[PDB]
Amino acid sequence: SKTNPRLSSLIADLKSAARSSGGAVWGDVAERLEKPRRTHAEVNLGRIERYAQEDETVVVPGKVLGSGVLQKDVTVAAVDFSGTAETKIDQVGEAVSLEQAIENNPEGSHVRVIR
Amino acid sequence: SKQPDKQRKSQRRAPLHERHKQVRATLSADLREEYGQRNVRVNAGDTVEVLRGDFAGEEGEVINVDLDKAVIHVEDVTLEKTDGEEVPRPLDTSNVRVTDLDLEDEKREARLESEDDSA
Amino acid sequence: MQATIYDLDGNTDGEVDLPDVFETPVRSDLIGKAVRAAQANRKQDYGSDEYAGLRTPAESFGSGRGQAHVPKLDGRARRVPQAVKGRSAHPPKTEKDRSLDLNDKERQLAVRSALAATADADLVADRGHEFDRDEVPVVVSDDFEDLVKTQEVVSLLEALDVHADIDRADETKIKAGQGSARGRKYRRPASILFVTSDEPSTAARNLAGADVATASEVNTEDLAPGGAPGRLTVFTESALAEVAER
Amino acid sequence: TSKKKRQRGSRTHGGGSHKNRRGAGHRGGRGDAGRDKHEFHNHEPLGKSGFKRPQKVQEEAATIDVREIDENVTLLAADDVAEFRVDVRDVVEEADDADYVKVLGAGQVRHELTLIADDFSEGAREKVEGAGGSVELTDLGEERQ
RNA sequence: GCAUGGCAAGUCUAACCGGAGUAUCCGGGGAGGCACAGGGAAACCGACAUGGCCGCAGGGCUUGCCCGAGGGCCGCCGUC
RNA sequence: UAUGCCAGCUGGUGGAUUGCUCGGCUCAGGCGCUGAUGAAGGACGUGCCAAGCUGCGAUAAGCCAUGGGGAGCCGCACGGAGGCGAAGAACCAUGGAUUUCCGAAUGAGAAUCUCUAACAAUUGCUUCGCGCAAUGAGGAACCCCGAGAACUGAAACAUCUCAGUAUCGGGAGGAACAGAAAACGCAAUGUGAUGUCGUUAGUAACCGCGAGUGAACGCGAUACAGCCCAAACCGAAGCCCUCACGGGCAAUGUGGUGUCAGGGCUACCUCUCAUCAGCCGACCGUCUCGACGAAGUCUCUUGGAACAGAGCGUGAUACAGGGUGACAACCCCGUACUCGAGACCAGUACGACGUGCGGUAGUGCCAGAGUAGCGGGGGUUGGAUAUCCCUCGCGAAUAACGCAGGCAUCGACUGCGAAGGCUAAACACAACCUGAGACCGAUAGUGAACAAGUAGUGUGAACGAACGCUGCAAAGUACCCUCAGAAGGGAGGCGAAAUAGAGCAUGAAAUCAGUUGGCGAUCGAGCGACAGGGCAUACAAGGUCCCUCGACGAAUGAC
Ligand SMILES: [Cl-]
Ligand SMILES: [Cl-]
Ligand SMILES: [Cl-]
Ligand SMILES: [Mg+2]
Ligand SMILES: [Mg+2]
Ligand SMILES: [Mg+2]
Ligand SMILES: [Mg+2]
Ligand SMILES: [Mg+2]
Ligand SMILES: [Mg+2]
Ligand SMILES: [Mg+2]
Ligand SMILES: [Mg+2]
Ligand SMILES: [Mg+2]
Ligand SMILES: [Mg+2]
Ligand SMILES: [Mg+2]
Ligand code: NA
Ligand code: NA
Ligand code: NA
Ligand code: NA
Ligand code: NA
Ligand code: NA
Ligand code: NA
Ligand code: NA
Ligand code: NA
Ligand code: NA
Ligand code: NA
Ligand code: NA
Ligand code: NA
Ligand code: NA
Ligand code: NA
Ligand code: NA
Ligand code: NA
Ligand code: NA
Ligand SMILES: [Sr+2]
Ligand SMILES: [Sr+2]
Ligand SMILES: [Sr+2]
Ligand SMILES: [Sr+2]
Ligand SMILES: [Sr+2]
Ligand SMILES: [Sr+2]
Ligand SMILES: [Sr+2]
Ligand SMILES: [Sr+2]
Ligand SMILES: [Sr+2]
Ligand SMILES: [Sr+2]
Ligand SMILES: [Sr+2]
Ligand SMILES: [Sr+2]
Ligand SMILES: [Sr+2]
Ligand SMILES: [Sr+2]
Ligand SMILES: [Sr+2]
Ligand SMILES: [Sr+2]
Ligand SMILES: [Sr+2]
Ligand SMILES: [Sr+2]
Ligand SMILES: [Sr+2]
Repeated sequence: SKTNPRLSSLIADLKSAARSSGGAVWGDVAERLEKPRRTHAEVNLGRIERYAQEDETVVVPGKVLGSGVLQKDVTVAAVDFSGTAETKIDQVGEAVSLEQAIENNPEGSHVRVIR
Repeated sequence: SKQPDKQRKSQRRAPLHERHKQVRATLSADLREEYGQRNVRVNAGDTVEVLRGDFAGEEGEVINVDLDKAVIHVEDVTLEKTDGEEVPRPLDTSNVRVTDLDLEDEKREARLESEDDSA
Repeated sequence: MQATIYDLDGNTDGEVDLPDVFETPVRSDLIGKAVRAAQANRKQDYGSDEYAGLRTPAESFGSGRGQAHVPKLDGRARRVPQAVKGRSAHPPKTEKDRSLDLNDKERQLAVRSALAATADADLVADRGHEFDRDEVPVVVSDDFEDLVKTQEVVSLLEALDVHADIDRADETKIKAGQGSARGRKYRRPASILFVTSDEPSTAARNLAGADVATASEVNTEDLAPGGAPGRLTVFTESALAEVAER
Repeated sequence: TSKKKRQRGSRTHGGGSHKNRRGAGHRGGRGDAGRDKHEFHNHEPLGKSGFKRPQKVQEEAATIDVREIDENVTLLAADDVAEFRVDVRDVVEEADDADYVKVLGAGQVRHELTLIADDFSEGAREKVEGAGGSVELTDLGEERQ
């Protein structure tokens, strides 16, 4: 019983993509977002920096926060980013919405889930 | 106030001098132009035309004005009792229109013709 | 985007950039939350007399007279909730907090979101407003503030193919229920919202269902009456600009 | 629909036998009654322990870990840049209502730093120097002897 | 506790102040609270932005083999 | 088929339900003292007819003046009679007149009356005479000073808790109380009267260290304001009453000076805008009250009535609310705009009069005693060694001194001058006024929409109900018949409706009369559920059902 209309559409789009393309991540991410908010991911930059690798889109089934330092040049796809998170990321890489990610990579390939 | 109870209250309990406004009636087109007012306090001298009830269409002289009940008696506007006697059927002034005034009172006429105030 | 400006004759007279806020994603849940809060916050505290039903030394006779142990006085039952003339068990209480809190950020987000719903002709139409226009909201020259007569605003609205909404709101409803006994006999549709800059339009305010506001303090309710986003609005050249930094 | 809203007709409203929900007997006494007898379980144990020093003879240090400082070096552009130089006192929030500022050594230091503070931990120093940096003790900081 | 929603290494204002469409509402107010370090009665001291091994989901590949967030088992670090 | 069962029909009984609201409930803003010049309260009177309520007071629902108001009026209360009003009544506002008796109740006494000039009683002044004055009692709560429980919690109970609560005694005001540091003690190169609000904080502290109790400094705010004596040094330079004359007070000190930016004194510099006293005296704002105030009462149809439907038209700085024979911006009152008056803010702010701020040097001249402090015994508090107070006993210094900074003593350091006093504003309450409502809607909401603290109960303290609705208009039923009949009945008249005819909108159930269907005087009791037959059935809102035969034909399955 999610209340945010945009969250609902995102979740529906994620499913559409997983059922129609060579991707299982999107379906997976859809399932985690359907779970209660308290289980949603809250990841700071330090964690992305530690497990991300270039040319592998980092996918966060939640929201990205701005503690720590990101140096790698990666593309991070998340439900949302804090103002600072989005700022630090864009400086050395790129911040993208799961909505954009699903459109550029419906098959959801070369992607790494981080929480 | 905006509360219905208080509105009806202030009306039913208004002191006598404040009840004149409860017996006012609209003026004919001519009179409105003549005295620059839209209506007036019906007097026992005026002539009036009934515009609404079962007596709509009848005109007559106002024979009485009761401030206690805020109603008026108009000549010929009556009901026939059981014994055959004829009695007046009281009318609310808002259902009436003044077509002729009784200006025998200097004060009333002055008030009517004055501009700052109305009668 | 770009918004077309109109002069008091209803003729195009240039245009300006529709401020960014009008592109805020529409959030009906946040808007609904904001309205729900404003509506709750003006409600008055009430409750029954705390001693109602307790003004009596009534006592129970206990066992012995073949009667239920009910407090009685002068052979009449009293005080207890099951007794006629007895106290109310769990009545309305004055001490109850009837207000709703709302983080400033969450409320401000709703205002911007309600603002953005004003620029979507489809939403505005779905909300219910009647108009024969394509561009929305309606932006007019600041001379609008100098208008005085209500009918002058009528002409401008007719010339703007927007007067139909006022006709929609030109019908009151006499509500079902006892609200009438408390002064709430009527209610009527919400028509056009006029947002000016210096002071609310006295010339437009009496229009059926119309509301007037100022860019500095226009809130979620006038932008989305009842919490339903997409009100047919008419901004003022400068009002449009001031609203940009809300 | 809520749980409360579904109780009409149930008689006992989830209380079990209608003889249960009466007075405090149903709670074994009011408040923390029995915390040493029938309901001793999971209660802190009885007794006194320790002492307290008077509040106006107590010091409250304002601390900060090198990690915090170091991760925001560039961001702290509004502060010295040498061969960076930073007065921790001008960094730590709550630095006013504190008796002194102390730098702790939690985390890493990926820059050469010259830190000015009222006090440092053994580890904070070993780290700041180890990365080709230095540590400067304030005048107040000169209260170590 | 839980569900939903905002913001996030921060978050929220309280009284109260100005405005106004005047109990709503718009702006202001961060006092102070909780979180951002712990341990110790106290004096006082003051920590893993990752070192190892398993491995779910997911990803990759030449289809068993790599990468493996979260999680699991350890090391190691602060303090008594 | 009698007595009778079940369901319905017509008519009752009853007053549920629906709709309605002259009353409640709660919130908000404003405002806020009365009384010996006899209050508040009560009694008894007072009307053409007058029992209750309201008003009033032997001038008795009222008298007078000024302003408003206006052609009507003679309260609730819609009768009869009579009267008043253009000599401007009614009505409203302001001011005045009258204002019985009891009542603080005050000449004495008394269940509202009586007996023979009255501040009774206690005080101050005093012309020592009640000559001039004060006190007394009331008020919804709020406020200040005293007295002070228990049920209860601790699952018993004693300290503790409930709680300085309930209740009692005394007392002031519109608000009270507090208040210009012998403070604080984020210890400082720091803050700077006092309430209050938010926080500090369920922190420190207390406690059969149990249950529980529980601050402060500070900070952010609100509002802001600071002064006067005692003494030193002067020593009648003074005060009160009276028009005056004159009297009284006052050396046991009136008055000047002065008040920790210490002061006085002696010697100087300079200067006053501090303070204090008095004079004048608002704007604005807020609350209430009032004046003014736009635009349809057009056509047709329905209706008893148009405020309905359809058609045409209009105002709006006014589309809040109410009224009017039904859904009304435009019929009436109002509403927006504009304007006026009173009250509060406030005798405040500003302004002006007078006074005169301050600084140097010298001077042990002055600066509040059963006090500060200690001990015994109690209460109280978070106050723990370190709260505040009462009581018994003891008891200091003199600024070169003294108190404080959370155990005691001594030194240092920092703060500050007790034992005299006054003080605006910001805050509490809700009687009174006005406004408001996701509150109740007549077994509700007040006990009280009505005769309501009424009727009624009790020796008394005290206790205490129930009762709302004709109709558009009374048109509130003429005449006739019947009857012992102003009864009731019949017939009749009115109205859209009397199945609206008086507790008179609607009119449920229980239940009663009459009656329709089904059953019924040879038969058995949780009153039914499910199947199946009889009998009964206006329409509408359900339209299916039966028999031959044929098609399909699961498990099962023959003669
Ligand atoms: Cl993280
Ligand atoms: Cl401690
Ligand atoms: Cl301080
Ligand atoms: Mg005129
Ligand atoms: Mg009751
Ligand atoms: Mg209803
Ligand atoms: Mg006497
Ligand atoms: Mg006990
Ligand atoms: Mg006690
Ligand atoms: Mg015990
Ligand atoms: Mg206590
Ligand atoms: Mg303190
Ligand atoms: Mg009642
Ligand atoms: Mg009836
Ligand atoms: Na009572
Ligand atoms: Na409340
Ligand atoms: Na029970
Ligand atoms: Na501070
Ligand atoms: Na803060
Ligand atoms: Na008052
Ligand atoms: Na009478
Ligand atoms: Na009198
Ligand atoms: Na006297
Ligand atoms: Na005397
Ligand atoms: Na017990
Ligand atoms: Na016991
Ligand atoms: Na105890
Ligand atoms: Na009318
Ligand atoms: Na003592
Ligand atoms: Na001190
Ligand atoms: Na009743
Ligand atoms: Na049958
Ligand atoms: Sr009358
Ligand atoms: Sr009357
Ligand atoms: Sr017994
Ligand atoms: Sr339960
Ligand atoms: Sr009980
Ligand atoms: Sr328990
Ligand atoms: Sr035990
Ligand atoms: Sr702070
Ligand atoms: Sr905030
Ligand atoms: Sr791990
Ligand atoms: Sr001050
Ligand atoms: Sr002194
Ligand atoms: Sr000490
Ligand atoms: Sr009743
Ligand atoms: Sr009541
Ligand atoms: Sr008795
Ligand atoms: Sr008849
Ligand atoms: Sr048997
Ligand atoms: Sr077969």
